[PDB]
Amino acid sequence: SALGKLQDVVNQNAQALNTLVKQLSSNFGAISSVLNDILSRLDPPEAEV
Amino acid sequence: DSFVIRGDEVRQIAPGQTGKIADYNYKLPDDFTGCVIAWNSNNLD
Repeated sequence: SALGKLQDVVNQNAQALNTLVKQLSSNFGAISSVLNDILSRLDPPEAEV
Repeated sequence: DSFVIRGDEVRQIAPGQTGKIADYNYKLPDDFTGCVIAWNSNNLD
């Protein structure tokens, strides 16, 4: 850990991208996170919400 | 638009609703429909 600051920069960027990708799995208050599934099993007027 | 339908079909004719009349007979668009006016016409029949 001699190169602490540079490794910290790399880790911070990896952390940001990783959490950004993790947000996709989050439900966000809808019936399901995966978008094809929410499209498939509801009518378009209801699925829109 | 003028047509004659039964009381249940009156419920059926709404935007985004699904029913035998709604699926095939008559479909409302997924957009505002101005108004829907329904009254029984048994005396006229």
